[PDB]
Amino acid sequence: MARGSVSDEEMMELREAFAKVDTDGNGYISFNELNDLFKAACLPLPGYRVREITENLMATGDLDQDGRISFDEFIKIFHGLK
Repeated sequence: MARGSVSDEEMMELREAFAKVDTDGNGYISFNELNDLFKAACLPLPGYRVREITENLMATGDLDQDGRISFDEFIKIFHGLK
């Protein structure tokens, strides 16, 4: 797979933390892991912002693939840009 959004700096940091919480061995983390990863990665967005974006993401049909959250989703969520 090849895709990204966050700048090099973040991409490196965000990825670092994500992996630490991506022990699912599938490549994607879980809801709980996501939120924890956001705060663990020393991100700007608060705690509710993340939990909200997620619960609101699949709220329609974003995580309908299974319910998990791959690094890709996290990034697109951290930047919140098409």
